Amino acid sequence: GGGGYDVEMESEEESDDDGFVEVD
Amino acid sequence: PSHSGAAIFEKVSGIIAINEDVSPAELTWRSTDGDKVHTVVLSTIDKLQATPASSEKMMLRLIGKVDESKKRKDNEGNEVVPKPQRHMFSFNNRTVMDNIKMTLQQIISRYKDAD
Repeated sequence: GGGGYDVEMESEEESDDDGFVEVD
Repeated sequence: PSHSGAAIFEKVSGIIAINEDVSPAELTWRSTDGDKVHTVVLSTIDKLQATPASSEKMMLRLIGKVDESKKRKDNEGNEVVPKPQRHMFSFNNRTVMDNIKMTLQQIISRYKDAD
């Protein structure tokens, strides 16, 4: 992740960091 | 099996027990040896997570509601908005974790009805 570059994955990295899905 | 299953919490192997006898339904991670224990309050939990079929793993993660009551700040007392802390329990079987997950989720959806 990280930010400050093109097509960065900031915030996306931590959200996809789980690797899970919620059942709701 | 459903309200209970052996999980790994922060690399230590232990057991998980979701019990609704208790104050707002609680999960209790109790190490297989009986040394350490970590209880989760499903009501303080905003979301529960669990590995999808798309995931190569089998794991749960109970997301606790972030503390909006007093916004945090950085070293200079600026202001930060914390990401909600979460309780992750690693399983070794996707059925088990599906059973544990479905158990909690039912409680969570239960408490979101009363949120």
